[PDB]
Amino acid sequence: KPHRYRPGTVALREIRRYQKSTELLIRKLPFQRLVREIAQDFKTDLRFQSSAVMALQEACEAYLVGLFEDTNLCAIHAKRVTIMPKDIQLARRIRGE
Amino acid sequence: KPHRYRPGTVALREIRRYQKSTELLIRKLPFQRLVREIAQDFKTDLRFQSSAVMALQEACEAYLVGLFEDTNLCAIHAKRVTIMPKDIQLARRIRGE
Amino acid sequence: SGPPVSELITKAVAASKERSGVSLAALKKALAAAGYDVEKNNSRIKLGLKSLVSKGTLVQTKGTGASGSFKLNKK
Amino acid sequence: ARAKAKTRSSRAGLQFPVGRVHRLLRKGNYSERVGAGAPVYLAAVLEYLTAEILELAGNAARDNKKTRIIPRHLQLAIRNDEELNKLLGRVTIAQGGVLPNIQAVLLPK
Amino acid sequence: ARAKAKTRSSRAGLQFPVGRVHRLLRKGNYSERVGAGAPVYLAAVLEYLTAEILELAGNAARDNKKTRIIPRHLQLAIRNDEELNKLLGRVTIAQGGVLPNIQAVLLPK
Amino acid sequence: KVLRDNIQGITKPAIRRLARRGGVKRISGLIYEETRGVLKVFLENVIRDAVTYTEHAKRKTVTAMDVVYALKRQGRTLYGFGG
Amino acid sequence: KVLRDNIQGITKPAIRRLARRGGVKRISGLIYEETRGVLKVFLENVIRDAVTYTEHAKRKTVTAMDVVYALKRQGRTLYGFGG
Amino acid sequence: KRSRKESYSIYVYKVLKQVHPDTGISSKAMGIMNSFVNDIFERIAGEASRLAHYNKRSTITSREIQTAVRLLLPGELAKHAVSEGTKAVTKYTSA
Amino acid sequence: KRSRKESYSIYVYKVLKQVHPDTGISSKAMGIMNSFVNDIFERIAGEASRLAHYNKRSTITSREIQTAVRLLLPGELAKHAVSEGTKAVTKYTSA
Amino acid sequence: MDIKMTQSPSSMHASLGERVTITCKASQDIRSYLSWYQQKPWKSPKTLIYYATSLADGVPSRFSGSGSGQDFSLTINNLESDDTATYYCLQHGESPYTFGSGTKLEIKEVQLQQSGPELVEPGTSVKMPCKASGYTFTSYTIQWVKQTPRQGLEWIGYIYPYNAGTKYNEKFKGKATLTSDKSSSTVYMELSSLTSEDSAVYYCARKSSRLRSTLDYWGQGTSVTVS
Amino acid sequence: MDIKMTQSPSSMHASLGERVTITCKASQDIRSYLSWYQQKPWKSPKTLIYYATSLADGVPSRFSGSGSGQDFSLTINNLESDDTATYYCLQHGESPYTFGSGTKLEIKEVQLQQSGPELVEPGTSVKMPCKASGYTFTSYTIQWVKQTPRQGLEWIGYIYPYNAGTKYNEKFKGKATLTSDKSSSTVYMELSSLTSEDSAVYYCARKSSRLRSTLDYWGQGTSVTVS
DNA sequence: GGGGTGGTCGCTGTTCAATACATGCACAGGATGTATATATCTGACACGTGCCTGGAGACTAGGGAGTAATCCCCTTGGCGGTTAAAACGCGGGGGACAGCGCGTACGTGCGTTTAAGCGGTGCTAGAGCTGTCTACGACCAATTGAGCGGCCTCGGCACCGGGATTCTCCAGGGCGGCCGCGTATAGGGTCCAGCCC
DNA sequence: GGGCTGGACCCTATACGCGGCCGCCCTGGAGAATCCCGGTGCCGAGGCCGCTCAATTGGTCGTAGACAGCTCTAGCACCGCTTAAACGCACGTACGCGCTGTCCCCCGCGTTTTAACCGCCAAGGGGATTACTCCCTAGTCTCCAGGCACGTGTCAGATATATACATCCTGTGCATGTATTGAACAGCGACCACCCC
Repeated sequence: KPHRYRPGTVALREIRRYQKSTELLIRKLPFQRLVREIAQDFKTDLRFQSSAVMALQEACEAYLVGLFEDTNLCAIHAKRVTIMPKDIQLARRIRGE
Repeated sequence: KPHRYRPGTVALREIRRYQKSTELLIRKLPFQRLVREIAQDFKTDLRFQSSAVMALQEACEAYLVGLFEDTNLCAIHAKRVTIMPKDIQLARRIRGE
Repeated sequence: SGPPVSELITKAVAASKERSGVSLAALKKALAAAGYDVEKNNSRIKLGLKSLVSKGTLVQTKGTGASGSFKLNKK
Repeated sequence: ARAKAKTRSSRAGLQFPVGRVHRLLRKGNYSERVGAGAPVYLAAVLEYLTAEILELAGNAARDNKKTRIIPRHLQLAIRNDEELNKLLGRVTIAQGGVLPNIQAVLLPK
Repeated sequence: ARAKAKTRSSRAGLQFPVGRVHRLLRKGNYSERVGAGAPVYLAAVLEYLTAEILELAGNAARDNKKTRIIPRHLQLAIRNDEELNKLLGRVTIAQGGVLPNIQAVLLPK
Repeated sequence: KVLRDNIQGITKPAIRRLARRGGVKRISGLIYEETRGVLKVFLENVIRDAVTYTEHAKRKTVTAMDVVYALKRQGRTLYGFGG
Repeated sequence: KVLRDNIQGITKPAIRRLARRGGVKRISGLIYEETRGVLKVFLENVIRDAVTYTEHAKRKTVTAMDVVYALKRQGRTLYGFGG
Repeated sequence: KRSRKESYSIYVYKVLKQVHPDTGISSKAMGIMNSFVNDIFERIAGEASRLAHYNKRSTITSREIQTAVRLLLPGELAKHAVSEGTKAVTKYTSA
Repeated sequence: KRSRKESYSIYVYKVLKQVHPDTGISSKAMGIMNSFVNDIFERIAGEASRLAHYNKRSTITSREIQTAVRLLLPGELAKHAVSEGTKAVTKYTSA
Repeated sequence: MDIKMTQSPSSMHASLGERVTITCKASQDIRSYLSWYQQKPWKSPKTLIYYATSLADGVPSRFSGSGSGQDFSLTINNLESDDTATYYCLQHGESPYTFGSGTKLEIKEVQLQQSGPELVEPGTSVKMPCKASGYTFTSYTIQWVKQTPRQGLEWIGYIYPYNAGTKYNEKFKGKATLTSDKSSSTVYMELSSLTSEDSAVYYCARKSSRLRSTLDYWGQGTSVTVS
Repeated sequence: MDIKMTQSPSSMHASLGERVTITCKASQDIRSYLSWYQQKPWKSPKTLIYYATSLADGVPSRFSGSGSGQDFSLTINNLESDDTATYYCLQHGESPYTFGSGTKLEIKEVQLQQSGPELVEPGTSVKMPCKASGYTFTSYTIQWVKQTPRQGLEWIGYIYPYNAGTKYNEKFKGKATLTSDKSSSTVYMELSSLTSEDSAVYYCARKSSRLRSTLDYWGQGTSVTVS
């Protein structure tokens, strides 16, 4: 019979993995396309420095990581372990966003 | 038997009353005494303007009211109606305090 | 050693016979007071209650499975 | 000998003081030089925001059947509005109170 | 016959540039005048803070058996100290990552 | 002259009124001491900043402007006190 | 030339990795759409200010300094891209 | 003998009599409105100063004020404040 | 060549060589340290400017810098920064 | 007590290139809170002028607004074949908003997705959805306007989704009810006790909470017919 | 490889008013992280100098320190009655902190609450609490020091209440275990497998996370005695 | 000698004990993933060099701030009645919370598809740097009217007492479902009549 | 002639329906609270008045930046290829959540304590204002050395592969509590023998 880890073991090992490392988790080129779409919704024919897109990606990933930390705390406060949109909304509303 | 409202009716009436009113809720003289007590630890021989103590009192009451609003949100998130110290701690930590 | 848990369960349910039968928590309290290690035998008690339900010796008032309250059979 | 003085607020059509705003900009350590149109623009923006808030506060006062705007009316006007509340999100108004708001789960039934 | 030119950093015993700090204060539009001791005090404070962070980051790098400080080591140094974390609470360190931290309720029994 | 134990001057009914204005319906008995601690921390921070401003001004009287500056620098701008 | 649906490029595994770095063990299925919305709002807010700085500078290229100023204004100071 | 203290009270009162002729204002509300005007002045001036520093410009102009308004005021507030400022500057230039 | 772009890199490296003689630093870490120095400089200078404005003083002095440091830096960090600044100022005054 | 709008020229005939002036009078002082709209036949009205002088976004400088107080005017300088439409003034300085009677001229991305036409019988009720996209939903009010072929445009009421605050014309209290859903960015209007008189086209319109802002973007209009 | 700290004068007799110096030689370069402590008999040590030159808060200007690198000195100018005590240098430039042998000189608010004496038989375990008050608990590490008349003072380890971080002297790994309680602002030290060698007075000491900061305030000490 | 009763033996039924089965807990072994170790090789850090521009040195000029005097405001302090609020206690309702049970949503794994990343090349849009010249802003002196402090006065509103309406809680009357007993029914036992052995 | 069986009848057993009782909902009544309205006084808004100082008019000097021209960097496009990541599907477990029951913790409402509030007076500390005056700092010209850009080389480490340990999951073996079946003992029935009339 093939080996199979019980649910949550691979999740915890992924948590330990990604909390140890520092690289960006979102794909560079799709994030760049998203940035360019949003920008052309404000001013057409904009150009972007590579370092400008890199700074945007760093800021976005840091913001999302902190928001997921707050969401996890809210979920644990509800005595759950699964994060839910209601937890995200609570975290954002308490943050004043 | 004498009249007796059921639990929560007078609580709701008080909520409506104090959300309608605007006066300060903490007693003036003991709040002033507490302010002077705390200040004594930083610098001796201090005097306080009446308006300075009043500004401190408005700021403290506003801060407490906002913290209680966030605490109520956390309590409702946990499907409770009673606010708890863990609710206050969650609200404060998510605020980044 | 003592008797099987079924005997103690029947004794506990017959101990007071409230208008609605004894609840799972109350019968566990009764077993503990009479003297039983409820802590390591919760599965034994639950399976015993399920057995007594299946034999028809006990009837279940509100809940399902081990939940709810249990009172003695019609006779 | 000299032309009769005509104020810069009057030339701009503004109530707020263009000259005072210009002097505050010069003495505020904001830049080495201040353009002529900068205090005019800033006074116009300040007058617009003041007029907007006073208009909403006067409406709130009228709804309360009160003739004089009070801090409660200012708080109501600011907090009942998306954009003004966003602008003044971190501001506390003395004697302003709070908006009436009870969570639905706390209500009976 | 001018005497050999010293530097204000050397006079103060500092490594950070007192002259550059004074120039930045003068051109930063912070005040009309700048005192002689102000750039010295500010350079001393900046040097102290830099030394503290670099010390902690170098200790972290040594603990990771690295001879070169990296943004991960700066992040670890900053976040593992309560006062530095309070000072830089709203600051994002690029390529810094996060502290390893798992909530106790999530760990297996 | 010496004031020693004045945090208890923030009475339980006062905390209940603050919660009621905050929209709180039901209040655990442990809320009051936690609230007093939080209030004490907030007051300590604000008063420490205000006293720093007062000392810089070489004054012995803490002023409403000192309090307003402390509140602003802590990100809690207060209108209505000479700001 | 145009771009219409690129938020879907923030894939479910990418959001999962972000949550794992955030310490999240178990993720509901609606987190992905919710996070895409939140990220889009954040990006819109930052990019609007960056483009405003670019337009003031009369530049047609958005620069890393423009992004840094936008973030610093929004209270999210970013170290490592200045200069 | 007292020392003259400047306040925006008379200008706030003029604007109030424009928007609601029959409405008055209390001293506390006037103090709050003065605090508001000072706060917004400080925000716009500081943002314009930073813009000028970023662009190596030594002069704060109405263009810097316009950009600062766009940065600070959200959406329709920014749009209408820009319209009012542009109208005022255009009138002043010809008057 | 290009226009000179001044940075704190050499001073940060000298401080590093004082505190940990044998370790080096990467370019990204040096950039982060430059950002840190600029941010703290801006904070302290802005707070000192505010203090001088509040006190109707035209000169920013070491007293203003000290008060700004006490306001901004927490606790023991502030105390040690004040000690360093005072020692430097006294040494500079004593030539 | 509702302010009456009086458009003196009911119908105007003009050739190309020449100039047309339309004027409006107010019963009470509306204090410059007047707007002008252009409505093509069977099309939603588009805004032209707001704050009685400002051109709406994307509107050419051919249209000019003038006046304040009680007397206002609209001017078109270089007529085109497209200018054949009906023009309405709208005042929003007092709680009951009022549209003008209308003036017919004859010459020789914010999205408000409104539902399709509905057939209904008296006594029953209809619930009219408004799906809004392309902007921050909570920052703008949704205004509802009823257009009969006999009474012209009438303002029903608005909902402000940020706090769900609502205001209704006294003519439509009880008859109309407004609700909002933030998660779907949708506003619903429910008509109760339908009557053949209620046979009209209902338009949803976005309007900012700013007092000088006007009803700027309009839905395509849902006609409701009662037998 | 531990940095041994060598105090040259092991005892000194001096008259009143005259100057006294105490010399300290470090085994390895500690880079100016040296402190000086005064301990009157049966009382906890009080800090005098930190960062090898800086007076501790409340210390009179009579005391002074100098030196850097490896060689340090302490100086007392106006000898007064209370100056008779034992003086210990403490280096904290490297992870195992080391105290000096101690110079016995004989001549002609932050509160740390610590438990009372303990009598315990060998092999059993003991838990000494540390209730801290008067300051923000999480900002400062709590350091534990063992004092024996035969071996002097030894640094055991520290707890950082901010993140529960720990560091221990290798001599005390397993023997000592440190825990904290943010709610009660209390730190506990656990000793396992007690031995007659463990009969000593244990001091809890407060130290900021700043590297130049030294052990500033000390607990009264728990006198653990093993039968 | 016959009949009845009691005793003994055999068979059946019941109870007890033994055995086998279902349930759960603990330990061991295998799989695997992270970790630990060199080897390698690419490039990023670090050091040398030269040039130039910005910081240091010396002087002028004046004004910002420190320091002293004086006034009077506004902060502190003690005092004594008046309630309003705080405090204490008690009965009880409802809400927190613990235990359980079920369904399905999410985690893990695997095969297929997709597109990201790299690297390499070509092109041009625009960043950015320099030089001119000038429109506009800083700075100073004379003028005056707008704004600030003072005084007053009077009308909006806070307070209050008396009805009004609405809301909130409990009690009384109409209604539904379940259980015990009563009524009707069916099955089994019984007694007489007929048939077979 | 007798016993067995079938038919008719009576006695007992069983199944379903109805009235009484427990639980539930709807409507009315009482009282408390929140409002609302008219009267009343009182103090803060807001209006007038005079002075003064800062805003305006006017003029001079210069320089910040608008603009135009040129360079050359890097951002954008494109294309092929490799392969890792995303996706879609299967399947199973554990987690969310809904339900039930218990207990005790706040809530509401009295009575008692207290200390806050407010009006009052009295004292003096220090804030604020003004004046003098001198120490420090801005502005400026000259000179050289510290720092920045260019260039170059080489060692720390990123990447790769091979092995090691720690952890994770599950299979199996043992323990134990329970259920079933078989055997043993005892009780009852039947048959034979003995005693009594």
